[PDB]
Parts: sequence; structure tokens; C-alpha cells
Amino acid sequence: MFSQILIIKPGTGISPNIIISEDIFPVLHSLFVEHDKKFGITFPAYSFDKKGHLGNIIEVLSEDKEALASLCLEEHLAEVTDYVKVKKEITFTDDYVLFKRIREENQYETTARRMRKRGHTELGRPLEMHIKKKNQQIFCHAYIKVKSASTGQSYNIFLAPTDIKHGSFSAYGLL
Amino acid sequence: NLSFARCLNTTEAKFWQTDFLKRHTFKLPLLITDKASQSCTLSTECDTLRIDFGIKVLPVKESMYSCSDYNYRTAIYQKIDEYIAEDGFLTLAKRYVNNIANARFLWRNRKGAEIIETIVTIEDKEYPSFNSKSFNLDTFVEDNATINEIAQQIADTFAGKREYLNIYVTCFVKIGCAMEVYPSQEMTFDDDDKGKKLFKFEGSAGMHSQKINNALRTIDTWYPDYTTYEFPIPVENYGAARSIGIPFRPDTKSFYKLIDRMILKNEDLPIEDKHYVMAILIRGGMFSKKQEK
Amino acid sequence: NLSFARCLNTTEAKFWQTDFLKRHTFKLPLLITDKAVLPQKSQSCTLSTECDTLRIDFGIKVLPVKESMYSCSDYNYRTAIYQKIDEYIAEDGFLTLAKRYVNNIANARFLWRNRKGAEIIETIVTIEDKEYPSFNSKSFNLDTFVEDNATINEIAQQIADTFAGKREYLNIYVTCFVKIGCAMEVYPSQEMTFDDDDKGKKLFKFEGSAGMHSQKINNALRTIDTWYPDYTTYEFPIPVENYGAARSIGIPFRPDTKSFYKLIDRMILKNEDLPIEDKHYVMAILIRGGMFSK
Amino acid sequence: MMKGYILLEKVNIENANAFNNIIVGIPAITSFLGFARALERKLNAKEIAIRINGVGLEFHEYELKGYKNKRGQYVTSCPLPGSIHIMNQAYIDLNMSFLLEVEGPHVDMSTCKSIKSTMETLRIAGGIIRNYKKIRLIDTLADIPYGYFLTLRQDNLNDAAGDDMLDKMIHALQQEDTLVPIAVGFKALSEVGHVEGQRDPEKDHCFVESIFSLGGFECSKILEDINSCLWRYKTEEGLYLCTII
Amino acid sequence: EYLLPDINIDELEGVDNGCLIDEALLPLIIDEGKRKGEGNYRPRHLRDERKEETVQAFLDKYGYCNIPVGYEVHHIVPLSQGGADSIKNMIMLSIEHHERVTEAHASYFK
RNA sequence: UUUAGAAGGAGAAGUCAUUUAAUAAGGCCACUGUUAAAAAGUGUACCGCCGGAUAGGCGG
Repeated sequence: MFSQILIIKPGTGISPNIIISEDIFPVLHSLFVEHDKKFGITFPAYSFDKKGHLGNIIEVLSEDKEALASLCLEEHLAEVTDYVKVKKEITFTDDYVLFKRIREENQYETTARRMRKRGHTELGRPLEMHIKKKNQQIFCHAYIKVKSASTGQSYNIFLAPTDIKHGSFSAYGLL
Repeated sequence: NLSFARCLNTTEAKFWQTDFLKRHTFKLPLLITDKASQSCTLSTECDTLRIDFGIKVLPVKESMYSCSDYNYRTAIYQKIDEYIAEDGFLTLAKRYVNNIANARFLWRNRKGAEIIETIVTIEDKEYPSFNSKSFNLDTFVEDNATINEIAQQIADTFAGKREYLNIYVTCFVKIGCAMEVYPSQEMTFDDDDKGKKLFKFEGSAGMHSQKINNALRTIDTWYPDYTTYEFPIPVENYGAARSIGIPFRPDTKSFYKLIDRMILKNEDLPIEDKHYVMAILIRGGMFSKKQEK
Repeated sequence: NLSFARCLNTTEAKFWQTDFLKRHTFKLPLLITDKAVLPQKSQSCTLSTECDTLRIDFGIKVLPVKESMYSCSDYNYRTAIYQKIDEYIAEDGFLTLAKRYVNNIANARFLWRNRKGAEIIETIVTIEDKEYPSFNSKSFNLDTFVEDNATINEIAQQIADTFAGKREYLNIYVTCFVKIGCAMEVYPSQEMTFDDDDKGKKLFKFEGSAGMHSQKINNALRTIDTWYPDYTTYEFPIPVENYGAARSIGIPFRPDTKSFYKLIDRMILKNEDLPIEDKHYVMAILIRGGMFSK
Repeated sequence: MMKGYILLEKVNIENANAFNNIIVGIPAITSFLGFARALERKLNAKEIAIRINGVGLEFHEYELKGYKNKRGQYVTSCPLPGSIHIMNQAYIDLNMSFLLEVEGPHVDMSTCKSIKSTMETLRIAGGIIRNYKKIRLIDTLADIPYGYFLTLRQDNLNDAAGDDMLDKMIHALQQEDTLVPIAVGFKALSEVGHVEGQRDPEKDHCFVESIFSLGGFECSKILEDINSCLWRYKTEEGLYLCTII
Repeated sequence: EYLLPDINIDELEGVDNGCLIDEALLPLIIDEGKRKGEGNYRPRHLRDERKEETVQAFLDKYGYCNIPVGYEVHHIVPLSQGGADSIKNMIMLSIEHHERVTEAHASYFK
């Protein structure tokens, strides 16, 4: 739908993955929770020859001009302006690609209690081997490392592109 | 076999743990925890990380090291004399003043931090406190209170009025408490430990001063297609950067053809071009012509 | 076939760390600290923290110039050289060369790169005691040679006495003090790297300290030359070599008609008389020594 | 109708006839020229209608089928004669490559499959194909791997001391070691008529003898020209020959 | 002639379908990268080519429709001291394992 | 349409014996190693659950 372009500036010797995973999303989660989770993020810089790549360009997707007008990222985010650059050029574009959230974490002792409690079966050769393979394919993907709030720990979030151009969003800006 | 030498000599930065209010006193060493990947962090008491390094300034034509031709030395001396009688080596000194002033040397410690303060002291005099957040990154502010007083001594030491200059720079970030700050690693020396090592000298951490040198060397805004990219670039032989991936001067604006048309042709190149050639002369290095191979 | 040993033998130096007020009392070793670049590793030595200045003490040995005359191939050559030596004693006295060498110590131009940017140099020499810090106290210049004073006269007179025939040895100590700065970069002599595994800046360390080579000092002590062609338009004294070729400039100053080959072809084998300017160079060659074959 | 060149890369041949007339080792170049002509005929039997004119040779490895006796001279091997005593033969294991100057329409991303299919019923100087490495159509000067090209250097063949070829060949051969004898085409006689006993009676028959010259080896990096190699057919009034001009 | 691994036949251990799944076996892969092809390095032009059959090799190695997005391709002596594109001389790896062995092989193949 | 087309290398064996190299020796003397550099990609990937198939999905 409606898109806003936001750019980063290479040349400082540091890749901006830390600056988009720590100085963008932990400070945007509060306004995502406040504003009923009606915004998304995307990038037209896919490069999956061997590893995951992000490029240097981010776009914020909203379904109406009022949301992008009332976001006003140029002024409230005036702390990392030496690295990020804002564009007050919100309009409608027909070249938007949507993104969904896919999550698959390790499940040995997270659900060992559930497997000894709810349903028990022999997990020696076939099934436990199914865990790490399920933790391998999604592993070979462009990830984002964020921080929790309840119990302090970091983890991996994988953002997969999709063809579903319409729908609702979540706290991470995905679905 | 023309080759200059550095007119800006760097000393290795050292990390010292420091509490909040007593920044001047109570400096403690910073040891590195070897974890299985060397890394370290600040403790629950000290919440200020100090950087101490030195810059030695020696004049440019006295920094000339190797030449197999007297006429090249005479032409270089004439060009330097014309630059002294034309500009006076003040703008490059002002740019190094701005680059040491804005605390651009910490690199990764700058992001995520607000309270960064540096103090630049001459051998007998110091300077007041600094607000290094207030400066920008892609500009060069050339009109302040004490900028002329701090830049004139460096300009005269570059020119030849003062034979020596010694600069002690001590800077510190203060806002974070029990956070982590990692020095530049010691490369892949021995692969017995596959993890990332850190910098260790004199029983502490610190910073490689090649990092500080390439921090202060990033003032070049005279490259071709400046309006397309719009940031300073370190003053290198080709102006190349390994981050963006595009060499900025693969053309006649690069140093080889520039100095060929400056010396072997005696061209009247404009002010920014001769600014670039005196910046790369200040940086120093192996400037010899290519042997016939 | 002819050879000449060194009329004077210096000492491969060391580096130590003192202060301005603890210059004679407190000393500390200066160790080489390795560094990483870019790849490669460079062993860039540096002055340690919590200092103010820099110690470097070595020793110089002076011996008579007729005793150091090495393996020759003719007794007539020895008599001719000794005849020129006693003529130089009778008309001058081997003391102008001593004055110029002690002035070369008195400008202390053996530090090379550590002279650049240095605050103060203090060369202390002990013939038997410390005469005066005058040596390198008042700043010198490489355009005039400082006559008068007293230490220059007495040390040049004793060095001339040891030079000609009046002594057999003299052992004095060049303990010079370079105030580079607090934790600044010190340039030691760099070892010639002969391996590509770690092809960085391999440096020269002493037995528990930072060192510097003897030829870094000895080749920087023969800087005296005011008797060479085109001195009036060059106006600086080049160091003394065989052909006179100075690699710092790249233009060979001497070997037009005043090199050592011309002097050895118009001397000794054929008897000719040459002036004081054409004799002080050829007697400053003998203090340096070398291999004068062919 | 566009001019190009194909590359037969790393063709290894066992038991190629290395005993042409006098030269043991490198065979006569007319073997490779007739191999290119047989490939041209095989492609002409198909309706591709593609012509080939020009061939250059790039040697990589060689194995004379024998060993060293005492000091360095070679002793060669042979199979057992049977139903119809041995008289004179020798064999070699070659590992060489071909440049074929290809002139004809519809060449780009084509005729390589036809060359691959028609190569399997071919012999290079009477030796088995086994497994050539690749067929390539890269149109650059620096399309050659690290091999050595056998060219026609008529410098010591032409200007040397000695009154005639015989009193000149060995004298031109002492001072240069890379230069080697090469059989270069063949012409002897006349009477081109239709006398019986021919392999094909509806052709021209002659009694022909081999002729010789010199050759040399140069690398892929250092070179002079494509026109200094890629040997060509030539014909005269009974003086059929192969040469580089 | 290029070497081959001495153990890769079928799903033995730590493996579901071709890919190295379980841990505590990468030392075995690192000593299979060792113990074969030491001191016998060849020049760059004396190396096995990378053929275009490899896409069909990933097609019919085990039944994959194409090259997986979540997996890569690796050998045990990559472009140094032997190794060829056979039917068995490839072991597909994970991101961390390939990143570790790119420096682990260069530790001895400096 | 190529000095094209074709071909069984075989079976068997004793190399053996002792043997003193050693005496003598001067590598030498002197030549500033210096200029200049980006190690760090984010260096780690947790629970509350609904789900009872270890399917798959919401929040901190």
C-alpha cells in the first residue's frame, strides 16, 4: 500500500544491521503496540546467492496517508541522524513486497517437560534428529537479533518474503 | 623512489576503567575475560571508559624521506612555498581540529552513547570541556571560539615556524553503566583459539591507533561525483573504500596522474585539488612510481 | 689488499625510561610491544606510559690511528701513511678532526628520526667525570661548527692525543637523553625482515630493552664534510663515504674529482702535495676505516 | 557466414602414429589436417553445411611408448604381429588440443553437439579418442590454457650456414633446442590419372613422398599473432602443402 | 586423480537425509578434511573443473526439487590438494559449519 | 576421407668373500632499513502459552 522510504549511510566501517536491530525496532515496538500494530517493513535488496543479505534501504508500509503523516519519524528519531536519513515524501506506490514472520527455535528442554507430560514416545533416532534439521534450513536465512523485555535474553527472528500483499500486522510489523 | 613520511605520528590508545564523577583520578586497568571468544564489559562500579593517545606533529618538507632526483625535491619545495604564500596550511589543520574535536575516533563506541567528552592538551596548556555530540559528521565547522587558537599551532608546525608539536588527547564516554566496549582485535595471529581475540598491551585493553589515524584522515570531500554519495572519505592513494565497494578515484583525479600533471606539466590545478594533494602529502607513504615489470 | 679497521668503535645502544627529575636516579627497561595492522603483524616498539623522557647510553672507544692500520701489502705504503700522519701532526696536530667529531657528538645527530620532534637532547660524556651538560645543551645547527667553550677544547685535545701517538686507548661513555614525550613513538633500528610469514616491522631489541644498531650512530657521526665540491650552493655537510655517495639526496656530491680514488692515484704511489681541504677529507676517511682494495 | 574458431580442449590419444617418416614423437601435421577434414565431411553428411579451414595445435603432454636404456636414449614398445614379424613402427600418448578456424553460418551455441556426436567415430593419426575434456567457442585471443603451440618458424629453416638443407638442418639444430623437425605436407610426382588398385577408383591417383621443415614451441601467454599459427591448406600444380603465411 | 571420503555411503549417524544435522560430528568432518591431501598441492590450472551437472546432482542426490535455500554445497578438500565433482564427494553444510571450516581448512592450508 | 584400416610377450634362476684414509691450517675490515596501512560483518540464537501431531500460530 502506502510506503515511506528511509535510508542508511554506508562508509562508516560498520554494517547497519545492529543499528536497525537495536536503534529501530526496540524503539518502534512501543509505538507499534500503542498504534494497534498497523505498520510493516520491507526492503527491495534481496540477495540470497550463498547467505542472507539486507542491502541498505528500508521502507515502512501503511494502509493510509494519515498513519504515515502522523508517524513523523524525521523528528522523534533525532538521535542517530549521523547514520540514518529520513524522507518526507510519502505517497502511493505499486511496487510493494510484503513480509511475514517465521520462527523456529530449539526445543529440547523447552518442551522436554511437555513431551514427558502430554505425550511420550521414543525419540532416539528419528524424532530428535528432526529438531536440528528444523533448526537448520531456517537457520540459513537473513536474521534479525532483538532483545526481550520480560526475561532478558537475545534471540533470532527470521523474516520471510511473501505474496500476500494485504492483511493485518503484528507487534513485529509482520504476520 | 619518492617517499614521504608521516607528519602526524600516532600513539596507541589505552582503555582505563573510570567511575562517574572522578574522571581525572582513580584510573584502573582493563583486563580481558577469556570466554569460550574473548570479550569484556564494564563492572557495576565504574561507568566511564577512557582513551589516551598522542599525536606528534613535524613539518612536511622536513618529513621528506626518499628521492633519487634533486629537481623533484626542488619542485616539491616550490609547490609547498607557493601553498604557504597562497593558503598557509590552515584549512587542513582546521579539518584535523574538527575530526579530533567531534570525537570521531571511538567508532563503535559513538553509537548508542550520548555523553562523549574530549580534552586536547598541548605540552604546557590544556583546553576546556567539549560537547562532541553537537558537531555533525559530513560537515566541517570552521567558525568557533577557540578553533583558530588550536589550529594555528598545528598550521605553523606543518609550515615550519614550530619544529615540534605534541598533542595528548584523552576522551571518555560516560552515559552507559555496566555496558561493554570492545577494542580492535589482534587479527588471526594463532588459530589455537578460534574465538575473537582483543587488544592487550601494558596490562590493559585499548585501541589500535591505525583506527584513530583512519578516523582523523577522513576529511576528503573533493572526490568526483561528490553530490551522489555526500560523505567524507579517508585520504588514500586511490581514495578507495572497502565498505561501499566502489573506488572513488579510478580516474585522472587519482593521485598518480594528479601529481604527474602537477609536477611534470606544471598545471594550475584548482584549490580543492591542491588541497587533496597536500592532504595526501601530509598522510605520507610510499609514493614511488611503478617499476617497469 | 689494503684494509683499515675502525679508528673508533661505538657500542650497540639500549633504551631506558626515566623522567626529568629522576633522570639520574630512576631507570626502567623499554620493551618491544607487537601490533596488528590492516594480513600482517608489525612489531612497532613504543615508549611506555608514565615516563617523561628517554634514556640511551652507549660507549665510544678511541684508539691511535697508526695502531689500527690493518693488514696491508707493502712496507713502503706503511711508511708513506706514517709520514703523512706525522706531517699532519706537525702542521695541524690531528685536532681539527677531533673538534669536528666532538661537534658531531655535540649536535647529537646519531638519533636520526628521534631527533625530529625532540624537546631537548642532553649528551653526557665521561672522560673521567661529567664536565658539563653543555654538550647538546645549547641548541646546535648544521651550518656552523661551535668553537670556543671549554669542554669541546679539552675533549678534542684528549681525543687528538689518543689519535696521534700520545696514548693507547680511551673509553668514554655517550649516555644521551632524548625527551621525546610521554608515551610517544620511539624509532629503534629496524631489523631486516627475511621471512614472509610475519613480514611486518621487525625491530631490534637489546637484552631486556629496546636497542639501536651501532651503524645507526657510527654512520651518523661522520656527518662532517665542509671540504667537498659545490659546498657554496649546497651549504650542508654530507656524511663521509668512500665515493662520497649520499643516498639521502641521491646525487653523488664528491666523486667528480675529489673522491678517494683520485687521492689514492695522486698520493702515495706518486708524490704530490694537496691543500688542507684536500687532506682533511682523506684523513677523515681513515677514522672511518673500510676496505681500500684495488 | 561469419568467421569464428572452435577449440577441442585436452584430447588424449593412445597409440597415435608417431613414426611418420623420420620424426619420432610429434606426428605429421597432415594427420591433424585430415582429421579436421574428416570432421568437416562428417558434418557435411549431416545437413548442417558447415565448413572448416584452418587448424592450430597446442601440445600439453606426451608419452613415448617406451623407456630409457642406459643414459637417456629411448627404447620403444609395440604390439605382437599376427595373421596377415615386425618391421618399423612407434606409438605415443598425446594430450594435445586443437584450434579450428571455423567458417560457416549458424555456429553460436550450435554444432558442438554435432561435433561431439561425430567425434566418436574418428581417430587422430590412427589413435583412440577416449575422452576429450571440452569443446569451447570462446572468441578471445587469451582463450588458451597453459599449453605450447607448434608453429612454423621459417627463420633457421631459411637463413643458416650450410649449403643445402642437409648441411644446414643439423647446423641450425645445434644452437636451438626448442626447434624440432616437422613433416609438413607431401608432394612427389605427376600422372594424376585413374590407375587401378585405388582405395576409391573414381579419384586422382599419385605416387607421393613426404617433405620436411622446422617448428617451434611458444606458450599461451607470450605470442605474436593468430595469423602466425592456425595452419592452412594450400595447393599448386602438383605441390599440395600445408603452411602458415 | 582426486580423493574420495572413506565413510560416506548412506545415512549413518547425525544425519537425516544427506545434510549434517546433529552436532558432535564436526571433529570427524575436520579429520576427514585432514588425513588425506596433505603436502600434495597442485597449481591452480591443475585443478578439477566445476561442471554444470551439479544442479542435476542436487536434483537426484536424494530427491530435492532444486538447490535448497536453507542449505549450501561444500566438499572436504575444496580447490586444494585433490577433490572432484563425483557422485559422493560433496557434503552439504549449515551456515555456522561452513563459516567455521572456511577458516579451519585455511588454518593448515594457509 | 588423417603413413587410415589389424595384432597374446612369455615361462625359470644364489651375486659372494675379506679391507686402518690421515697428517697440517688466521676469513677478514666497513657500510643510517625505512616510508604507510580498517579485523569485524549482529559473535549469539529465551520463556509464557493455545495446540496433545515434536503440525502450526499470539505475547513478553
